[PDB]
Amino acid sequence: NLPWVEKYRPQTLNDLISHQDILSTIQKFINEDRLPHLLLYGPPGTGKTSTILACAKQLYKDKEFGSMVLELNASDDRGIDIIRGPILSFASTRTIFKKGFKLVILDEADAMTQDAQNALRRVIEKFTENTRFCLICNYLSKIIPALQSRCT
Amino acid sequence: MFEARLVQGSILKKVLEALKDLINEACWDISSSGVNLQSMDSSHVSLVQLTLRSEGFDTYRCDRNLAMGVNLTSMSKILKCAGNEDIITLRAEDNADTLALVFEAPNQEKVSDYEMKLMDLDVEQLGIPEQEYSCVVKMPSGEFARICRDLSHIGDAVVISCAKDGVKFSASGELGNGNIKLSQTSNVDKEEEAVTIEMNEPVQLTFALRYLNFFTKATPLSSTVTLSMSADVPLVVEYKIADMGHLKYYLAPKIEDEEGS
Amino acid sequence: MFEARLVQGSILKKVLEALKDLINEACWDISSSGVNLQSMDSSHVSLVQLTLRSEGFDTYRCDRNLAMGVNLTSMSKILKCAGNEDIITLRAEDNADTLALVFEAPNQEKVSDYEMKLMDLDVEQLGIPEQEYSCVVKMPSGEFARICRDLSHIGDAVVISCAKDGVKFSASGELGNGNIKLSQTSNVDKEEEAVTIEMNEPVQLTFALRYLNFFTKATPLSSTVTLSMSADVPLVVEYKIADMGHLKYYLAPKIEDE
Amino acid sequence: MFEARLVQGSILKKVLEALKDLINEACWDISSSGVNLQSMDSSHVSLVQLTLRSEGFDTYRCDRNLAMGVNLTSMSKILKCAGNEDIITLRAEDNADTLALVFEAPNQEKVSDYEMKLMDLDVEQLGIPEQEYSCVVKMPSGEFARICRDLSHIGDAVVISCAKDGVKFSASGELGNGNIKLSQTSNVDKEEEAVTIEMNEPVQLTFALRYLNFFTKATPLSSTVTLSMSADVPLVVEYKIADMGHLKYYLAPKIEDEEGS
Amino acid sequence: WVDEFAPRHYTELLSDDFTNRCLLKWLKLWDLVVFGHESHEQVLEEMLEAGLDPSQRPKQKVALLCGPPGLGKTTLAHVIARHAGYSVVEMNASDDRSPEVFRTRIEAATQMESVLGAGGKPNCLVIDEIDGAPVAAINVLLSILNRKGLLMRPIIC
Ligand SMILES: Nc1ncnc2c1ncn2[C@@H]1O[C@H](COP(=O)(O)OP(=O)(O)OP(O)(O)=S)[C@@H](O)[C@H]1O
Ligand SMILES: [Mg+2]
Repeated sequence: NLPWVEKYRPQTLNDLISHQDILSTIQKFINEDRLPHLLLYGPPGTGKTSTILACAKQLYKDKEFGSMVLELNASDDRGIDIIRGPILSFASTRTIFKKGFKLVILDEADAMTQDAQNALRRVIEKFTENTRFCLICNYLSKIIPALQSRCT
Repeated sequence: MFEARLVQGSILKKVLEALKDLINEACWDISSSGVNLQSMDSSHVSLVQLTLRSEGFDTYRCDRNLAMGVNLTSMSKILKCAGNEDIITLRAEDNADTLALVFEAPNQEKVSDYEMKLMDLDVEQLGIPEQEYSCVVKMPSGEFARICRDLSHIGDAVVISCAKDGVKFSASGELGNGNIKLSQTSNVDKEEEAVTIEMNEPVQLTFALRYLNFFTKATPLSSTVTLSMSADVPLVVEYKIADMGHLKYYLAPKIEDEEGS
Repeated sequence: MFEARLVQGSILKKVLEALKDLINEACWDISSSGVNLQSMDSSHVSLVQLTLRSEGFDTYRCDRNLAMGVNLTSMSKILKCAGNEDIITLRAEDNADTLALVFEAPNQEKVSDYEMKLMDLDVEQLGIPEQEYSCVVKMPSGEFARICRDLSHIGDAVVISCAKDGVKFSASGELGNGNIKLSQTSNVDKEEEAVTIEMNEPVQLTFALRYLNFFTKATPLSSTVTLSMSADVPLVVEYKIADMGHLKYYLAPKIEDE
Repeated sequence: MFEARLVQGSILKKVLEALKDLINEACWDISSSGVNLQSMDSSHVSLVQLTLRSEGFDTYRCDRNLAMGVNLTSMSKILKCAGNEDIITLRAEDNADTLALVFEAPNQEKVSDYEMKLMDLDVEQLGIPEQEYSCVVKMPSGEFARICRDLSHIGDAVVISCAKDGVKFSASGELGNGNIKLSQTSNVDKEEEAVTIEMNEPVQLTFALRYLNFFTKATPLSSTVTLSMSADVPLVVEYKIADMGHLKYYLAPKIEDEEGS
Repeated sequence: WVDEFAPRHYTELLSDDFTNRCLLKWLKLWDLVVFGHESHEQVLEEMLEAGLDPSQRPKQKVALLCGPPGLGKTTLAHVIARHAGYSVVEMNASDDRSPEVFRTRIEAATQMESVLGAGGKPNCLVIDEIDGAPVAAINVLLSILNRKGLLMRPIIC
């Protein structure tokens, strides 16, 4: 039928395990509406995408998840046309929905170049109150220290 | 079985050029009240509601509710096919995969049956809160279109200020500031120039320019335009098109700069 | 010597704006009968037969039969600044490289003498096209241009079908299916609006819409166009201008029928 | 404090649409005689001399002589947001840099204050010779505009001739030869359609077509235009505004050296 | 920052007198066509005197002032063109990228019969940074040089 990972993917903050300090701090930030730009980094398959999707489905309903969350991944090439393309135009716009920030899930953020990470640094620092980025990556050291210095 | 007949063909031939460049598709919802069309833009900023009631049609046959998804690229060239004073009809079967638009050719000699396919699009209704608006303005339509064309030469984001004095449209660009303020135009012969203010508390909202130009693409539908705005409610542009129904545009404001002292 | 003065310049400007993208060059044959222009495309897709009789002009003088071929766009630059109501003087010598246009376009007595050079092209010969068309339909021209634009809006190729009721147009594409179906409306006050029927042996064909648009860019040239089609013979549109001559356009059907 | 009240915005609109494709930046000299604009183009070939008298405005007030310089395309886009029946208020002060254009709209209800930012360019004033020429021909302006558009197609630069008979236009272009000659056009009912020859000495000079085309965009300002040709002093195209002032365009020739053979 | 100490005459130039003398000789060589008036050093003096065009023009019509980017060659060309009876209409090849506006700034700006308001003040063309220009612009200038209308005003690249 379906693979077991797509069947038994965790959908709750308690259903993800061994990240209890991280999930506690994320819940503390998201109950008080103080969530920053996130940078989740680590080995593959340890619960990076599913944690932020659980947090997105905590923040947003099923109807507005497809509107106030933009997902980019390995299918999208990460150069300089993307950062001046859909993600900038997504982050620089308001929504007719409830007055909350947007969300951009950028899978494999360690594959961006230094120029691309600097342009993303410009986009992140320009728009903060209406967009909260989420860069998830394998290696922290493959991104610039300015990008590490603007997102938690 | 859905069957609708218009009184004059020019209703679609003025209402569908306003959706030529704004929205990408059309979601027709059928009901005993009539037809409606709610579509959000691809950038999720602009929202279009089109509500045509059943009493405005010449004849109207419907049995159950239907959701219908069509492409506006070929429809926006099929509007050029029909005439201006002919009679148009929309026909839709129960299980068919094509809808028919049956009208008369501009030669007044030839029956025109244009068949358009259905795109099975999975969309959901947002749901307008329909809150009490903090400022309502009644204005002419061509005046609003020419003031958007006027502030299209200055800056890419106009500023609508609405106080008890009236409405101030201000554009600031690299060239220089330009502001236009209206007040108390009830001393006119025709009733369509009554630029009236209906609420007290002032608001100041910055809107995009290309979106307001796409909104003012719908001038000859009606004579007057109702602009509703509040502190956090989006801009509502209401057109009372003829007697069959109305049209609404919903526009989120732009993001304000960090101008804290 | 060659000399022809057209009474009004809107006909010549409008036909040269009609075939501005159809052909690549215009070749006039000059005799005592009038001005003959028979042009054929490089890809064997369309043919133009324009005849201007000598009685339609105020003065037409011709000594020897001539054949002058000039690149259209060059004369399009000439008559893009002409007048709607003006006297046009088209002249050339017997053995010369030049061709002169003298006109008084804005009714401001500005005698504008414009000269252009002749292009020596290969003389290909097309004597007489065969005219044994079973299906003949007279239709008003401006609304024919309207429905040509209508069919060009939706599809990329037009399926045409004659029938005893009239002429049925269709087109298909991945966004929609355009269809239109003629009816007899002879009970009108306008004699141009009536469609005349001389059709037998109905034939279904297919055509390219852009060539139909290039044919029917000459909407205000005549009040009534004529369509003539049959099996495996190219379709003819025909404008009979009331004074100076006639114009015919030939389009071969596509290989992929229906 | 400089304040000028243009009676109608149509003449300003035609002045700016004449000067739009020629001048990089426009300089105004303000005195009790009125307003002056003596400037060169972006290529230092042509000269513009606009004079607007003091009595033509509704109210014209000026305390000290002012030498302002403004960007021209910015002012074209500012003036594009204006009607044709509205009074125009040009405002400037003694010790600042903002130029204000305050006018009414075609609604005739709303004020419109468009601010602009001037330039700090010091330009040496070139003395106009104000001498006599070799030929003066009076001709309606629509004839000159249509013959410039008609003669732009045949060639790239055109040689013009004037003699005792009349005026002559010649073009040796890539298409071929284009030659017109007009004289004694005074035998019509209208007073505008008239060509008058004043002087005696015949002149033949060649000029670029694009500068003539940009000169002919002042067509509906004046019913009649004046052409002054001379062998040494440049070509003069003068449009006389009816009750406001005048506008002169000066054009330098081009090199046409004879063949050595 | 060169406010009042700028050179303006031939007595304020900071180059060697042979180069300035031959540059002034080349500038005054055009008086037969513009005004209509009737070691390596010896090679330059031979090529500046022996043989001319039938239309009273020199063999070369463009000077290449190659050197380091400083050292005031532009100011030297300015004061020499002021001294020789011309007016300096400078232009820049670095802000001009499109060939259409280049031909506007070259073939539609100068080197025609630009009889201005000052009849006693003709004009000459001075171009800086010709090495950084794209090859289309220098091919256009080569076609202007090889045009046989005729080029009469000097070009100081
Ligand atoms: N903490 C966890 N508890 C339970 N199941 C988990 C946990 N983390 C991961 N899984 C399972 O492993 C799968 C992979 O999780 P994901 O977060 O989607 O992968 P990832 O952490 O984003 O790493 P990538 O995408 O390969 S770089 C999930 O769909 C679950 O089936
Ligand atoms: Mg992932």
